[PDB]
Amino acid sequence: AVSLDRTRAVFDGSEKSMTLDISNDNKQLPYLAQAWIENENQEKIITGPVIATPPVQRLEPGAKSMVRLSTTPDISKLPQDRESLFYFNLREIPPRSEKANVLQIALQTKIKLFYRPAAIKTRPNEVWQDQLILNKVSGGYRIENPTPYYVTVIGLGGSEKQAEEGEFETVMLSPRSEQTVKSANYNTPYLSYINDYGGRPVLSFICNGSRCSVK
Amino acid sequence: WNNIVFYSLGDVNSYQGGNVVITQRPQFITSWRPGIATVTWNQCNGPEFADGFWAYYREYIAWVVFPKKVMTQNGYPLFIEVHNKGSWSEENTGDNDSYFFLKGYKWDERAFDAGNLCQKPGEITRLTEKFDDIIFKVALPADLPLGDYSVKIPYTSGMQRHFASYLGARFKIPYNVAKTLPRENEMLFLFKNIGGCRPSAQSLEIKHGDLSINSANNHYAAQTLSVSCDVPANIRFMLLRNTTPTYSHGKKFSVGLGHGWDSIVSVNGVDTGETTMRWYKAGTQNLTIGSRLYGESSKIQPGVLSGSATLLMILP
Repeated sequence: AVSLDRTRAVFDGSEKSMTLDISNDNKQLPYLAQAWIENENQEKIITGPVIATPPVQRLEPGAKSMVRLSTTPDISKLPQDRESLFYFNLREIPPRSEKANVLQIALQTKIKLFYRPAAIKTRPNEVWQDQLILNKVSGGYRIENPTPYYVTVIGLGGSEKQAEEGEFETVMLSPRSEQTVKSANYNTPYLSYINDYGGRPVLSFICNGSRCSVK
Repeated sequence: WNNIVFYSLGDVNSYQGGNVVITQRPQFITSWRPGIATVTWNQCNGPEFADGFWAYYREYIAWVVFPKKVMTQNGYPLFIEVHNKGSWSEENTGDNDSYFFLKGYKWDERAFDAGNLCQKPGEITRLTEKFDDIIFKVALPADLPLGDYSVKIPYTSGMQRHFASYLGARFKIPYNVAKTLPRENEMLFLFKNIGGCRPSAQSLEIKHGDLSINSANNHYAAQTLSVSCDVPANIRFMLLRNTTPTYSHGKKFSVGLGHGWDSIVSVNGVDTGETTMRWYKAGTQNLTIGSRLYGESSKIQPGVLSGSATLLMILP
């Protein structure tokens, strides 16, 4: 039962690689940690601008280890004024089971991977990236994002409680996109992000006609 | 005659590890820095002072006695790990309490420089030699409380000196005594634990006892996984197919168990093979993986069944 260190991983364009910890939290058996990279279409990329090494490794029961996300110079074919999307997976391979009729299940994490160029390299401080522009239309809001960064909005509501607790189908907004989402009109709205570091903040808004900026 | 002297730099500084999940391991960097290093221990068995008349051989070695473990003021105990040591030589696995990093600068340097060969405790010199930074990455238990931390970590750091009469001088401070030296240099470490969810750490086998030949047609069994959590969280679960099934079920998810037998695998009562567990408030939640068997006499075959699946968690 190996697992990752973080929910989501941000690749710095300045740097050549990065290490992600894994750990075999099962202490009775050894496991193999298959690790790989996928493109924005969630397909495998084997020579791809980013690669993960090693593709497989034995973790002895209880043993913690790493994986290395890294670059190939076909990264220069990527756009440098905005993040590009990948996903880093990890699949546990169990010891083939003792002989009986048995269905064997295998956990696999699949986090997001953000190639972020050096040109758009964020402040060490959690930078805002708060510029967002909820526009009212029939059926709800249409959320603008003219930042050069990927942004997953996890909730929308009337208050900080509703955004935190209330049901909502999560949406990831590509950099420089506008997208319609279904929601009741709110006099004062509240959108809940997921920041680089992983925690879920809440932005609060001020609606001046159709356009609603943050407070 | 052999003569040993040590100085402790007593460096002070802080490092922001920033916001991390409980499973994430934050980091800090223990820089060696020049400064005014005070003597705190020595072993002298030769001339007190040095003059121009007679030569003597040298050996200078660095030291950083960094503690293996620390406990937060909250009372929870942190664990430290060596991410990147550098050209430093760690030289003591056997002892549990502290790491022992050291570096030999000089060895058999035949010098005539007159001055003090045994500065007694309380005296000082201006050390002006650089070394690599030693990086540390910290381990946090799941029970760590959420919020801001400020763990003050004491350590010793300093340059051992060895003036000698004999050629091929080889004298080093013992590890036991190195531990007892004043931990004059320590650097505060600040980090923030946002917290995060972690699934159950166990074998996921689902067992059916009897082959039963044909009779075990629609046999059922299932098993459950805990998924603990500190904060609010969405975890999209998706059963994935490894072993390709023999028969076809329309929108139901299926897996080949071999010998013309499938398992329609489900998760929280879902034949579709995808669910979503959500956390508004903290605490664990169970995830129930059904295996329903299925075969048909046309291709029923005697033999031991086994298949597999991959319950994929798409953490957004």
